[PDB]
Amino acid sequence: YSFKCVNSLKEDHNQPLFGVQFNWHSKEGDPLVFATVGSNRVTLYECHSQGEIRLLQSYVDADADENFYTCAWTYDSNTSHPLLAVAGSRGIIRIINPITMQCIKHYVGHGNAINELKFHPRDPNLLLSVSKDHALRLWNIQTDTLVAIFGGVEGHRDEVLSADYDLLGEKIMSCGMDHSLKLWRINSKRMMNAIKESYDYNPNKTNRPFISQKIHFPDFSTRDIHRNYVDCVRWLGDLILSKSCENAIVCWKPGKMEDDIDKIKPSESNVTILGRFDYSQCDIWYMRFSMDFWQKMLALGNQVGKLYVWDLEVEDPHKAKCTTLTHHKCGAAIRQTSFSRDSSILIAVCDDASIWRWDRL
Amino acid sequence: CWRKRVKSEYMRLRQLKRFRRADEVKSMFSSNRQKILERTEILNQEWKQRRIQPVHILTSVSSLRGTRECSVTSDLDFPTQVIPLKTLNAVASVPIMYSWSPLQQNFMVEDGFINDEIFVELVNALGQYPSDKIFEAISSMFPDKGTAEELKEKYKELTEQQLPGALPPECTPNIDGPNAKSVQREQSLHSFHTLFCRRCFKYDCFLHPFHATPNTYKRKNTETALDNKPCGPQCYQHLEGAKEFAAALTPPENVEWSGAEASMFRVLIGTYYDNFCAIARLIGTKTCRQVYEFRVKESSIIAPAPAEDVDTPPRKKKRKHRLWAAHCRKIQLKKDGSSNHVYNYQPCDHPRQPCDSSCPCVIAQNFCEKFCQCSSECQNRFPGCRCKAQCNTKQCPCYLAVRECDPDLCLTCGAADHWDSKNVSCKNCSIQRGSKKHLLLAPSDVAGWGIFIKDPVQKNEFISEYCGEIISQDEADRRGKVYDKYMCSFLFNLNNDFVVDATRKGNKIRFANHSVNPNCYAKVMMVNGDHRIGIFAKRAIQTGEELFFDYRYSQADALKYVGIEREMEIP
Amino acid sequence: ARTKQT
Amino acid sequence: KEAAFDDAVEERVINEEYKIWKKNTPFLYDLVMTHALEWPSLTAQWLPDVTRPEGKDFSIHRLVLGTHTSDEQNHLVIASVQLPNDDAQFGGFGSVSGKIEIEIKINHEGEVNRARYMPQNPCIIATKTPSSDVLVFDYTKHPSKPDPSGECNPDLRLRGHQKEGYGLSWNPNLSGHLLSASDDHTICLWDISAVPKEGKVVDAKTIFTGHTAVVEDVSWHLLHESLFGSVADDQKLMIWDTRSNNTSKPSHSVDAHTAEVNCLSFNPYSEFILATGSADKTVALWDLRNLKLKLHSFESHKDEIFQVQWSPHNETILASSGTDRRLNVWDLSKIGEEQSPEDAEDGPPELLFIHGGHTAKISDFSWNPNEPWVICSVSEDNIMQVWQMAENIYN
Amino acid sequence: ARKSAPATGGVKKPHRYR
Amino acid sequence: NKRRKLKNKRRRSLPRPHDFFDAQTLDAIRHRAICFNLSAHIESLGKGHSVVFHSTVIAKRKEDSGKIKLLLHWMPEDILPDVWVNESERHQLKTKVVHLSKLPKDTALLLDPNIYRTMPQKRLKR
Amino acid sequence: ADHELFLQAFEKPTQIYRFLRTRNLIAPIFLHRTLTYMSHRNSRTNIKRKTFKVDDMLSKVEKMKGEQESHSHLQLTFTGFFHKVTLEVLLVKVCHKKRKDVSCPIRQVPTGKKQVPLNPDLNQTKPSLAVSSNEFEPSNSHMVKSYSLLFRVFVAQMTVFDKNRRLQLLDGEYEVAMQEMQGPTLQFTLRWTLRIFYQFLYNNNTRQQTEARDDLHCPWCTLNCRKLYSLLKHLKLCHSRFIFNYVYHPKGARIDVSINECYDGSYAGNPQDIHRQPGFAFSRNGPVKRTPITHILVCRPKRTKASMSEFL
Amino acid sequence: TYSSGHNRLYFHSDTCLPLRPQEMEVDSEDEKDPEWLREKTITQIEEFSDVNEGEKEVMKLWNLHVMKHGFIADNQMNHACMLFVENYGQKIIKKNLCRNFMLHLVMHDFNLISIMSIDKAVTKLR
Amino acid sequence: PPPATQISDLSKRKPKTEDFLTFLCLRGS
Ligand SMILES: [Zn+2]
Ligand SMILES: [Zn+2]
Ligand SMILES: [Zn+2]
Ligand SMILES: [Zn+2]
Ligand SMILES: [Zn+2]
Ligand SMILES: [Zn+2]
Ligand SMILES: [Zn+2]
Repeated sequence: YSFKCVNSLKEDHNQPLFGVQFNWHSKEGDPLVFATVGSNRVTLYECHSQGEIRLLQSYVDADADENFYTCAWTYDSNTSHPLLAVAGSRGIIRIINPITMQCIKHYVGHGNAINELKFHPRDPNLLLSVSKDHALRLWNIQTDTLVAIFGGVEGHRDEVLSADYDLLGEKIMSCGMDHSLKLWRINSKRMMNAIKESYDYNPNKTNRPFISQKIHFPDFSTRDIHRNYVDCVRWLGDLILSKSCENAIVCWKPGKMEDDIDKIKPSESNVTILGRFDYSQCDIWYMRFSMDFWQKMLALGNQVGKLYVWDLEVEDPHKAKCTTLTHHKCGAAIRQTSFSRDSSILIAVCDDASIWRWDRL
Repeated sequence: CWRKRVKSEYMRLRQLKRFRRADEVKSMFSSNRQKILERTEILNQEWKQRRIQPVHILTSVSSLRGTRECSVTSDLDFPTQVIPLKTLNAVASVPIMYSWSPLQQNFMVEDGFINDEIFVELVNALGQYPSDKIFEAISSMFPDKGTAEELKEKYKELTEQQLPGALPPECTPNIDGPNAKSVQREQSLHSFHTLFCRRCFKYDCFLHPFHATPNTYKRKNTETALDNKPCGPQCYQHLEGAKEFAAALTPPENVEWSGAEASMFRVLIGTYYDNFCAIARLIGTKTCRQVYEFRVKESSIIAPAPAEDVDTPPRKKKRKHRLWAAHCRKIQLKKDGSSNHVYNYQPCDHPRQPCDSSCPCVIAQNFCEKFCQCSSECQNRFPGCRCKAQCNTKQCPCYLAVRECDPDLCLTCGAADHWDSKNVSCKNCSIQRGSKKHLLLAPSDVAGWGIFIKDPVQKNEFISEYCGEIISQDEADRRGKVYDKYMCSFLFNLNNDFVVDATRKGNKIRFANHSVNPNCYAKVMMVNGDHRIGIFAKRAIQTGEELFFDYRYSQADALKYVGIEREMEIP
Repeated sequence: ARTKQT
Repeated sequence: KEAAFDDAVEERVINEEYKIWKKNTPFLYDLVMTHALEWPSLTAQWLPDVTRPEGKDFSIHRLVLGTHTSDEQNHLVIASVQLPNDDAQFGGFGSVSGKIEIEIKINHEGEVNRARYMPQNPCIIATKTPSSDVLVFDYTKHPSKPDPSGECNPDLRLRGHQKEGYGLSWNPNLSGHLLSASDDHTICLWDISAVPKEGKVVDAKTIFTGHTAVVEDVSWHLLHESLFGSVADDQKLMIWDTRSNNTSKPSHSVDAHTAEVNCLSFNPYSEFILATGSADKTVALWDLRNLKLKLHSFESHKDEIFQVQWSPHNETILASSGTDRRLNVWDLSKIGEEQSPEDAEDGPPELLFIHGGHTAKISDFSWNPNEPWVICSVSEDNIMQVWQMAENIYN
Repeated sequence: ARKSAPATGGVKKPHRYR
Repeated sequence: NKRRKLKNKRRRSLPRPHDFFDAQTLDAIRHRAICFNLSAHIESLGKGHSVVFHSTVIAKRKEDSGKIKLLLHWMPEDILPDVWVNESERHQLKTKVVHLSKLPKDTALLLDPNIYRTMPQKRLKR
Repeated sequence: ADHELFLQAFEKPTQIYRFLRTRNLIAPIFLHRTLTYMSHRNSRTNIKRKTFKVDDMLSKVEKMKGEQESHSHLQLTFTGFFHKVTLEVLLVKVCHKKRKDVSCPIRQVPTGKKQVPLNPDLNQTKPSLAVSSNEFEPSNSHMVKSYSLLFRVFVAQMTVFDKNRRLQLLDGEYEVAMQEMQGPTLQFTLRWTLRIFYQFLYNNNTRQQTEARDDLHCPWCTLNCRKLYSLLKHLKLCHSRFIFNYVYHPKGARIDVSINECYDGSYAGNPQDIHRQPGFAFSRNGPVKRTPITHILVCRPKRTKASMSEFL
Repeated sequence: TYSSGHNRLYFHSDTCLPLRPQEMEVDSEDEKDPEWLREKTITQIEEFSDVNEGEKEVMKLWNLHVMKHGFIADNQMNHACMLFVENYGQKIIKKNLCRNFMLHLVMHDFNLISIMSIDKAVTKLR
Repeated sequence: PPPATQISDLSKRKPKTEDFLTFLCLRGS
């Protein structure tokens, strides 16, 4: 895939944007809209033909000095409206209704800064947030009930700074500052019961709070993949793609190659390192890669603004060459990237509050 | 001569190996791609079944004038865009709290690329094809290879997984299982004896190391009166042969004597030593006459039951407290002249040697509790309460130094009875019973998270024990370096050997803040052989009042960490 | 390792 | 909608005003004694008795309150407050934590709309119900701790109504005569002097149906045992008289206000003087001899006057509580007298105190006897505050 | 830095009459 | 306390007590303040404590006797009622400055939609 | 400290306090004349031996003195209409505020139809008259707030009776001005039968000197405190969002206004309501349970004198 | 100034969510036997390879019983074994592993229970 | 700048923009 640069925005606050997400829930025909979070500011943009980009909306947390560095899109299943969840240094989640132009929900309770937000692929109401408090919390945005907390005695011992649902939303692979990657299964019996009890709870008819599930023991854990801070994790189907300070995105798999992800035991202590993606000049941490919806291309940027796009449809992406898209006016550290649902457009953000648009072909 | 051939074969075998690995990863990638395609297809089909309302631009409607302006510029020809910027509604923030786990009891815890797969590949690949020359060559050129003697030994060996497997050296499965072969009583009970901790009755003790003396300790065998009574139609007595066998101890039949039944008979006879009626009753697959026959056969095989016991003749009206005080005075005047330190309690066992100056507990300046194997009348042991009232007074011995009331020693104070009821009269059996006061967690003053008391508590009343994970002092320094760099420490010094860390685990009382004038105080008490930290009210505390207790930091440390004193006009 | 920024 | 946004901004500014008043509290009062009841109280009336323990720097008073809950059980509670009888105080200003304790609770068949005690027998208290019946309770016949089983049997119940009521007042002269008014256009009377054979149920003796709208609180004449007033949504005040051989035409009928009139209080110290308050943000007082003429009206409330009560120990002093989150005390001895421009800027001369200590509608209030200037005001936001206006404001 | 508590108090002397 | 020393009003560093008046409400206040200043000129011509009204003639009246009068309408509209003034009032009462306290208390609430609001505007009870 | 930060930090409390200025000038929170430190306001003493047996006598005397006018007859006869076509006239009445509706009930009654020749010439007639009836009875006057009439040829509303039920129309020729809905005019005739300084500080780096004339008045709410002690007390109490320090100045006073970083601007209401989700928070839809608490914020203030030594 | 009662909003220790006033009355949210400790003891017991399946199940159930009831005294283990028989006895028969519990009873070598207690427990299990 | 007409400095900060009455108090530069 060949990409070309058609637009290069620059926000006025001149503060790093650590997050950008395309609205993958929009249908076909309605225009492409994405959100970039940085400083105390959340902005929405629209992508039009011939490189046209339009700044639609902007939200600011003018008090208490919030540093937004996460965003995630969802929809209201009852009323079909979009919703954008943002979180950052304060550890508070703000579900924003961009069509009514107001923050409709807050979720406080994370003991430290939140640096990743994920929405359940099969359930818009279920939201996952990792935080500096060494734990992952699964929130329900229909009823404001915290479904579960992922952490504790066998949870992460340091800042959880990434996680990802598997593509059917049956498990979460979490990575933290403890060089460890941990797997938590939602398809378990207790977690489905937790969702069901979260959907039928209302405080107005009971004197007890919602019984959140404390899940201290993950279904897998490994420190054999990376020797430094693992700052991003995505699911390449059943193979987990993991990224750390070492300049490589490592495609690994729990257990031996004979075992499958469904049958690995919590006590399994071996992994297969079946591939890695080589790049360079990305030593600094909290740089995140993001494959497109179809998981056929993988994008990442380095400290000098070189955007590495890999083709995951090749027979063996281990030896495959990258695209190393770059622009002479770039140079700031790319923070995060996002593809459109059709992946016809690729977007990126930098540490100098700039947004770069790349179009396939 | 043989160097190049061995090198060629090793390169070719490793080439085949990594070619196989590459083909395997190719197949794995292809299968994963197929799974991705299928699942993405079903997700995309799911996404096409609904409608999402498209978001539009915003214009100043509410707060028409006076709002902030948001703009984005472009390096290229596109015009600069300006839109009104709207403020999100404020949300009440919460203080910082890292993850921790609830605990009502302490939790003792302990303190280039290389892999073993390449060594196994070298062993099995070279082992399939004397052979000492190959090992000598592979050790000669390659600096990282060597120990050719072990390679030759492995080549001589089967070089295969010929081990028995998961079965232990003495296979003793569940007795109710179909393969429960007959074994010795110690062999059958070895796991329980090694794993059971007597100090808190937990198998694989959560706060006591398993490296302790097993159940093989001196004990009295006079566990029953050995009253003679007939058992029924089949009995160890009431028959001429049965009576003769019983008299001799103090014909066999081809019954279905399973290995499990024989092992269980051995186990029971190694604990009763005198009564075959009870053993026959407990084992349903045994006849009492056959029980006696097998007992006689086993006695003729190895040995009969010794049934040794002791009576401890010496006694006196005041043989518990006066000599206790004399012994304590002696040990204090010889070595324990000051209370500048306190050691962890560990039971001491001896081969009938007395608890002299060489005793680990006496040299540790600790009284032997019931867990010590010192003696039934060990003069160093703590006897218990004789007080018949509330044990909160400085005149009771157990309360006197720092100790709680042992529920098997202090009988009169009430620390024994009503074990299942909160209504107790000893008032010094609180931290053992977990009689914590209800605490609420809320963002406090002075600091971030602080603990609060629901109902009022009078002075010198117990508040929740400061639980945590018990660690060593070196590990304490290790993790306390990080905690100090984070300016948030939950470390509570327990004794000279251990220390309680409330960071990763604990209870609600871990949030209690510091104040030079506190409403609570903490004392490290000896609780049933364990040092535990109890939080007590320094004065009467009102409902909803925040709990503070002094951290007893050094002046510099106290000022630099917890220097917020909450008051400025105290004088 | 550390240094989130350049 | 814009209404929700205005409500939010109003909540912010109301909180700021409460902060400003709480900061300015010491210079406006000589006693402010706040309490946040676990459930809001629609009723507030001090019991007449006062206990003055020896050597204690306080006295024990009691309240007749209620619980209007969301879903759970409703109770008729009686509080116990400590007031600083001496000049020092009432740790704290007296007992470390004893200032307000609630030890009386009777299960109710609905929220306590109105709760008034019988002057000739304070132990028995009549109370209104959202149901169609009015029930009386004697707290000496019920346990201090409420029975968690459920409903509690009252002393007896009084019927004669068909829907919710708010009006209630006992006869201060005839021992055993009660008055009630409801959303039905009918005011009823009951003879509770002696009903042993009534079987827990006492039917209406006489029903007054003169009004044509929602009848609000009815108050007897303080000194005359046969006359009683009445106010209603008919925007008129009609004064009744018993033993008149009639049930539809009252003794008098004058168009009291321009809006629905919901207030009534005969002056205890005057034979012919009563005061009314209505939704027209005005408090009006008449004279029994000249009902055709309304001789004053107080214009300081902002939304709607809901409770008007006369101050005991003072003939010329009146208090009205409104939905404007303000309780006004009127010294009507200053009606229409000259004032300096900045004096008149604050309000009419008839005004000498605005109680800005509530951030919701003041549901009810009552001056207390045996203490010259202490009021208890309750609001819908669970906040009940016993307060005394500063001494130098009067005298 | 570790939170600390006061040390022991002692053991009762034998009872003896005046 | 009874007579003991009271606690200090400040110390080294206490935890933040939060601020209920957020920046969103402050932006609302700023918008409404600019609107009120543009309309009423409270902080420019009203001396901070008064709102100015501009009079426009609506009706011209000539009486039975030799006298004439004009009807006055005020720019902020319903905040003040229409009055009748003689012919000589022109050029002498074009703009009147009325104190915030002297404004009619019934129509002074129309100056601004936060001067007073019945907070539970929808009442489930009386 | 940047200047913009200083401006924002000092405009945050100024905005709210100046909004409160207006809000409490129209809807007071308390009477400033009843505050102990503005005893100069409300100069009238509290001494009174008032009796209730003379209220009726005084009211009757005043009513008899004021009982001057109790008066109460026209035909339409429509004419032209000045302008540089049909018309109707309506008698529009405004009722009083009710619980049922949030607005004053307004209603009009038809009384006929008219034709108005546009732009009549001078002396070309060969001014219209009104139509009146017994529509102003005292019984109806109690119901309705005021009486008025409406024109439409383009509307013009005219009031006949004031809020105090006082007649304001008299016998004469009127000329009203039309509205878009000089210029379009309708003509008709009818008959009826110490110089004190302030200093603003921020982080000890940004400083502003402001001398405010009309001194002894509160800058934030224009409250008149005739004494300097009263002014300082009002500033510290009513405007506690700043920290004020009184410093002696020749021929005046100096107040060092600085931001109060310790101001407790939290939500004084239910503590739980501040953590509710938007929409459900501050619902006021009904009762809420809350843990009881008792506050004694005033028991018996010492009531010292007006000493200037309280501020240094 | 003065206060009497709960002055602030309280939170849950485990979820950091606000504590409703209805939640304080009948809940301290701290139990003697947390679920994570039960799971930890299960995993720790299964981590050992020398012990057989019956031993693993015995230690499982005994540890769970002891953590639930929190026995701290030697003299309360006769009733502890009785309560184990009454409560978990149906689980032993379902597992058909009674021999390994009776084997657990013989404890007795630690001088914690009487031989009569062993006989009574085994009799009550059947 | 030290002069203030009535409250001019405080009246500068509130309508700092939007072409409000600050046009008459430009002396507070
Ligand atoms: Zn142990
Ligand atoms: Zn020992
Ligand atoms: Zn010993
Ligand atoms: Zn020993
Ligand atoms: Zn004792
Ligand atoms: Zn004891
Ligand atoms: Zn004791």
